[PDB]
Amino acid sequence: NPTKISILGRESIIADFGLWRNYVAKDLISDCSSTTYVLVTDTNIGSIYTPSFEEAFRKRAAEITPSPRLLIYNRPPGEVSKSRQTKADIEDWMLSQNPPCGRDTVVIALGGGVIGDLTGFVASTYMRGVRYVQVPTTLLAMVDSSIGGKTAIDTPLGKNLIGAIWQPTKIYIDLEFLETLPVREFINGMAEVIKTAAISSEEEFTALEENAETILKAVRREVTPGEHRFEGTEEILKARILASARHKAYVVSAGGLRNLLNWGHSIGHAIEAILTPQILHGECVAIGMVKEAELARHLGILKGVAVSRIVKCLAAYGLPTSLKDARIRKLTAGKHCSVDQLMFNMALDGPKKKIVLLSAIGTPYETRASVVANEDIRVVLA
Amino acid sequence: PTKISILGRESIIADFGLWRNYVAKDLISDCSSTTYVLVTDTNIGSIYTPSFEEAFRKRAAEITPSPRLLIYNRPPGEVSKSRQTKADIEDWMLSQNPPCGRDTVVIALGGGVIGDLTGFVASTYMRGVRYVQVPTTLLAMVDSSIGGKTAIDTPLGKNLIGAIWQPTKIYIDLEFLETLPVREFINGMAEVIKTAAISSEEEFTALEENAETILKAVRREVTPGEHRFEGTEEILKARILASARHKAYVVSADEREGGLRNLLNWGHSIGHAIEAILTPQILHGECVAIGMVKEAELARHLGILKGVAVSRIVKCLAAYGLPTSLKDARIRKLTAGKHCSVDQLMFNMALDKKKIVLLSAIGTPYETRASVVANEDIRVVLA
Ligand SMILES: [Cl-]
Ligand SMILES: [Zn+2]
Ligand SMILES: [Zn+2]
Repeated sequence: NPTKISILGRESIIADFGLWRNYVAKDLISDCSSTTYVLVTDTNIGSIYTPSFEEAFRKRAAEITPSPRLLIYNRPPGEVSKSRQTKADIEDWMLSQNPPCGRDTVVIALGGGVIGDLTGFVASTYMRGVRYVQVPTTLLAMVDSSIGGKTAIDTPLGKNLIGAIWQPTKIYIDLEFLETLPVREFINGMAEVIKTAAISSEEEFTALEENAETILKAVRREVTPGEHRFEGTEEILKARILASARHKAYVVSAGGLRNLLNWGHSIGHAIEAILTPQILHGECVAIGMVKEAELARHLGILKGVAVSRIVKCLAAYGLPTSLKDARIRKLTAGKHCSVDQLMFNMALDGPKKKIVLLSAIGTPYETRASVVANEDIRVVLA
Repeated sequence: PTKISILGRESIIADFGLWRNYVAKDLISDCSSTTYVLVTDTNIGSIYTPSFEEAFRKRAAEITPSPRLLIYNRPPGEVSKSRQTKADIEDWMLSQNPPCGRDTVVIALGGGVIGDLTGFVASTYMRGVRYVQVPTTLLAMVDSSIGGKTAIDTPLGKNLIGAIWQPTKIYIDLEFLETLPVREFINGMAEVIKTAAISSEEEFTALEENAETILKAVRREVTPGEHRFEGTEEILKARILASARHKAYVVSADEREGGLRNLLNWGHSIGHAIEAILTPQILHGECVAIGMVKEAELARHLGILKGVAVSRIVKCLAAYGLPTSLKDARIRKLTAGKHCSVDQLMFNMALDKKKIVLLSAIGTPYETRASVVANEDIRVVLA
């Protein structure tokens, strides 16, 4: 039942409900032998999950002589802790324990994008490289963030500017984290999930359209204490989620496909650079996919009915589909993205623009990002 | 130009005058880019940077769009080898207009300090950018620049944060030696001799022979315009590239064969223990010289190495101006006495039984890996 997915050779992705409680601690010891296991997380995420883990650790760690140790570090929440100085606070922290954390260390990244990127990057340079595993707590991190080996930190001049490609030895996808993942954060992650489906399998996109109501009903429902948020749809949820992560993994193992993973992001990033941090990545990318789908329709590449499904499906999962979206409006206080600013932020990444184009749901136009004229792009921005 | 392959491809280019007539041009043709970032310390840069800027536009003007050259001069000393300096160089590259992209090609002009810092900056700049090695010191020509090891120092220790990032190119301009402070040269010869003594009794003999000559050149005062090493250019070239060539071969010998890479620590087991105590008054090569001597005595002590061999190690090291005992007057003075107790030494080593690289004969290692040796036996050579 512990669904395993491979990436770049061996299977590092292990997805199932309850891994954090009954499988992680044990697996680390048996597959990631070491004397030191360093866990990184933010105070909030750690005050909730770290406790049950410390216990699951000694349990399975005591059957060994000498017994390995567990050192824990709680960084402040927010994308604040994703900086040159926190990376340093951690490094110096590990280097200070007695005995100092050596090269056998195994770093645990318990958290979302912020925790994953920072933690992943720390291990990549700690004594020129040490093993580490990923335990994404957020949906977005589960299907996109954790997978790929991309790690980095942010600077006053921009996001993810300093970092390295360091693959995680393991990627534990505990779908039980979703049971308590703030609603908004869930809807947020579903943007990439839908993104993946729409660029690879019209049948998977269809299953998303079908399960939308159900999944979203569970996500929003008032869960009675002692009951599992996703009772009855465990398999549905599992399927729809792992399907996205599985595709991400397949692209990583393979610049054609990878480029297709930026569908909606061309315009999405332009939107996000303006609306962040009030509006989240997934939310922007949702609007981004919509616009980029309209462009394909504009070039006569994509058919309208397809554009409708993208929009309907995205909305069915609580995602916004236009900058006119009220929620957005209220959250940004009237922050307005102009066609000029949008076009400016897109070229911030020349005379043309490389936009991922779809000819049909689940079927890309080219096996790469297409080249589209600016004037044609300035038509789908408003 | 002579060329040595390291890890499949061949990135080591060694010859006299590369910095002036070959580097700038080669970068453009083999490392196509719009941005070329040069890193060095003020001193090294005030001397060689100038002639390069010129060599650059020259060969850069023949390409359109002609690539740019951004220069960064970090303060000398192993001081600039820190988290902070790495950050600055990064923000400085992120603050250029246009900012330095992923096509950037970083130039590391300097020695160990410049090489390690620069190499490590490129490894992480936007998750990785290309770079080249222009080792200014002998130590950095035959050992530092080759291997892909990059890092910085922290208040808790040396090279603790870093990454393995291979340089796209390694330009060995043997003309840098013409002006490399004497002490620094003798210093680098420690690794050169180290390499020979652990791989080719034949090569080790050449070092012994050219010893006087080479050392005579290094010390002679060169009349303006003349080449410090006139008449021995080929001799010098052979002896030096021979070491770098071996370093390259060890780097290339892939797989879990950390046996050969282990032999590259001959003299360093005890050498590092000495250095942790005498630095920064005494240099790495100097300590490793005493270290090889000690580690050679140990092999003799275990009956592994023959005396005549040990004597040669000592004679050869000395023939090249290197110290052979902590009693060596020059050491003694620079460290103002400062004693290295057999205790601190065994502690500094533990700080890393004990595994030492043992030789059974000059140019012939005992095991194809570092051997395991009892502490009491190691302490008897530190007495
Ligand atoms: Cl860093
Ligand atoms: Zn994304
Ligand atoms: Zn050395």
